Amino acid sequence: AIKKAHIEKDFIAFCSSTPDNVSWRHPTMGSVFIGRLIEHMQEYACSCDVEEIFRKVRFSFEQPDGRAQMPTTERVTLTRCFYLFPGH
Amino acid sequence: AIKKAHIEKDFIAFCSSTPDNVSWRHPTMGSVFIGRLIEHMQEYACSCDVEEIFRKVRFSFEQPDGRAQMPTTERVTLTRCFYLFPGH
Amino acid sequence: TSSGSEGNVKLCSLEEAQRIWKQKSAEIYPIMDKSSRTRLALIICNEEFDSIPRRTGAEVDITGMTMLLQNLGYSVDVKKNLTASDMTTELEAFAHRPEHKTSDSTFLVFMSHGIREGICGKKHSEQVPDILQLNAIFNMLNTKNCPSLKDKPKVIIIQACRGDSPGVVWFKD
Amino acid sequence: TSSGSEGNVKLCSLEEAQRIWKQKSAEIYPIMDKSSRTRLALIICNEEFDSIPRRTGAEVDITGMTMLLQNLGYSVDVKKNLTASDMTTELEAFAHRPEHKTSDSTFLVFMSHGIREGICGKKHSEQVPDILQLNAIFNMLNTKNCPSLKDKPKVIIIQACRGDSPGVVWFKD
Ligand SMILES: *CC(=O)[C@H](CC(=O)O)NC(=O)[C@H](CCCCNC(=O)c1ccc(Nc2cnc3ccccc3n2)cc1)c1cccs1
Ligand SMILES: *CC(=O)[C@H](CC(=O)O)NC(=O)[C@H](CCCCNC(=O)c1ccc(Nc2cnc3ccccc3n2)cc1)c1cccs1
Repeated sequence: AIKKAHIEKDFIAFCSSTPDNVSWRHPTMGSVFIGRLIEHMQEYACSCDVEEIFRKVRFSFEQPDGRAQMPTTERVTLTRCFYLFPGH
Repeated sequence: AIKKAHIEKDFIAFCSSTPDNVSWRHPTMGSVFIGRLIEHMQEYACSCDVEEIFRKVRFSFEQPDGRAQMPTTERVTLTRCFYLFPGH
Repeated sequence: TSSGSEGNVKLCSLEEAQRIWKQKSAEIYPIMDKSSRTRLALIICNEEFDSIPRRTGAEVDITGMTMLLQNLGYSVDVKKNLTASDMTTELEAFAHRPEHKTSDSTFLVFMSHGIREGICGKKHSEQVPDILQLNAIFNMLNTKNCPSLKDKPKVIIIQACRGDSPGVVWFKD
Repeated sequence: TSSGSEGNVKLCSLEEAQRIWKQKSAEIYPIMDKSSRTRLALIICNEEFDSIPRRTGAEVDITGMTMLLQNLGYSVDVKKNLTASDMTTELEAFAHRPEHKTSDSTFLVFMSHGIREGICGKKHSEQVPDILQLNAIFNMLNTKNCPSLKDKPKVIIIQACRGDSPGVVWFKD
């Protein structure tokens, strides 16, 4: 038999800035959002779900410098916590 | 002196369905998303941050019936956990 | 008991409040003292429309949400049957409220008919669209247009369709 | 050690993995067995453009993200300097990959110039826009267009501007 499923579910998007706003990149160091995301994933994938990690990345941008940007979590339909369980 | 602040920060939006899609309402029982949100807030405000509560509401819609809808968390710039601390 | 100000909302005990304050570090939004804080919330609900069907049952949602936000410690403004222009004017007025200065957070609740582009005002029709975009709600409440809520959680809840589609696809088990 | 497959990514111990599986109930996404699962990830990065400045430093991002997703157990496809049409075609091809059936999740990474409307393809200019919308990425990966990833977390990461504004406002302390 056939069954109904939600057309859109279990998504999470993470953008480098808020709408209307710029995102920064260094010619040799790369994109700050990308570098920050990797560092947080390396540190927190073992203990935090991806949504919590994304919030932590956001928090690291909280104090604005000369290159302020605020990464934004978008269109979330995760019904559960997504743990990476690195090593497993 | 003057200081820079992020133009957009500490927001969370919670919509009743995914983009393109309908949201349901009963003539005497009200809107299912609204009713479900209240019930979860009443139950989980004491222990969970609002983002966790919104995920729980989403989870309650996971199994699709004849009136399937998937509430969506949108444009999140919460840098911290938002606990309501009801009673305080 | 449900006789108190928090009604049916389960209470957070002093032990639970300290447990949360310990499990997470400086990663929780600060809460203002209960005796002095002036929390505000706004509900806009459209039920009666010029050209689209009546939203029967909206009263249950208004009651439910109003009581809930009051239980959580917010003073609730309820506005009904507004055009998108009226909604904008009410949102701007809300952003200008002095109580936000002595508040730690806010809730915004929108309940209406909706399309892909946004939320329907009372005068909405296909011929003459009366729509408030979600983008506009954010803009009106951001740091530029609402400096009093800087660093403070702003929770937006929208009950509305976002299109005509049923939101489902078939699969065989 | 960083000599292993997980590199610089801190490992989750058996005790920690059971603690997480205990602290939260049936509210975690199921992980497939490591020996049989075929995790896939896609990185699209535009660095060389026809009309807009070169994205110097993109190689650092490509390297960083590729190694990270591999560390997390994903097979990483890297595609470079594509038009929006090419991105669409690559996304559709990715959605059709048989490995998703024996995968538990996916990561999609987009890195390019961007405007308010979306992500810039290699041929983008103001005269002739070459834009991929975020909405389109979701549509291409949803249950209708990618049934193999039904019930499975799909993580989309976008490094791009979303407009010209600095994202700041002034306040006096
Ligand atoms: C599309 C819209 O913009 C609008 C959104 C809104 O008004 O909030 N939706 C509609 O106008 C419209 C919804 C009316 C559909 C009729 N209702 C039902 O068929 C129906 C049947 C059964 C139930 N049952 C139920 C069970 N538990 C509940 C718990 C709490 C609250 C309510 C509960 N209801 C509900 C509704 C639509 C237009 C197209 C599709 S939906
Ligand atoms: C607007 C865009 O679409 C585009 C997005 C993209 O290419 O990813 N951005 C730009 O084209 C452009 C960014 C280039 C700005 C020049 N860079 C800097 O001024 C600059 C200066 C100093 C640093 N420092 C720094 C410190 N720590 C880092 C850690 C990790 C990675 C990088 C780090 N960089 C960085 C950059 C823009 C156009 C308008 C505004 S931004």
